[PDB]
Amino acid sequence: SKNVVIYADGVYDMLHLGHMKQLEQAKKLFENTTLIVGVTSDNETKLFKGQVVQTLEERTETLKHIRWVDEIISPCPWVVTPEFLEKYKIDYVAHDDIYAWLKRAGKFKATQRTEGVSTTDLIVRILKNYE
Amino acid sequence: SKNVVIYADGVYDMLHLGHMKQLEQAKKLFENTTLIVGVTSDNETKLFKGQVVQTLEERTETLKHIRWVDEIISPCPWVVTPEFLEKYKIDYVAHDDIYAWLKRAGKFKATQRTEGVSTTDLIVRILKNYE
Repeated sequence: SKNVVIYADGVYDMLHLGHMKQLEQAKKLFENTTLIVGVTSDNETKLFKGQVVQTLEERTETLKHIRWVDEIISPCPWVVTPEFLEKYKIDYVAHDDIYAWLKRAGKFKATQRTEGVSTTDLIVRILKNYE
Repeated sequence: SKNVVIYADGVYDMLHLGHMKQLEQAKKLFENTTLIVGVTSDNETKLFKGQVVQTLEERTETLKHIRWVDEIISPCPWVVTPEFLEKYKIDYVAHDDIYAWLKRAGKFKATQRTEGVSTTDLIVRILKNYE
């Protein structure tokens, strides 16, 4: 029906099939969507999450090539606020509590986390050929 | 103007920014294109190229998520033939000789190879934090 604005955020470090399937899921929550993807800054990722392998510019440039991604906010705020949802006219936030206010507003949509061949799975698979 | 059919083939093992930018380049050779991507079989890749880390199904499923990819032939033939170009109505083959017949026919379009953060670059970068 009318176009629905979906917001998903994350680090998207070392993007793999799992992230890709999660972005696809967010994109297909309704039949007509705009999927906005937020990419966290390097410093806030290091402060709150721990290490980050790829810079903001590399993580964002990679997400650009992904079919489901309609718009990117890079860097994105670390914490979603109601003012943020209003400013970008976001209808739903896709994630896989601190998010209780989103559920209270009907704006929380869960995606799944799926398995991908992560970078770690690739290395393990290559190395297993050597004991 | 009229829609132009572009064919690009490869292994697309451990897809990274470099492959992505090359697929983007192929897709944007003309203003209206259909980009067909051929994905080589596991056995022929092992025979002719050497090892392959990801299976055909994993390499193909990853390419599916890439914005520039309009169609995928998986597995694709290892050698492009004129009969293949006719059967799929391919106007141009994008690559980065054995391809002399393609240039003679005006069907050869070069893309670039660019740098991406390959899996090897990622590992090196992570490990450099330890001597």
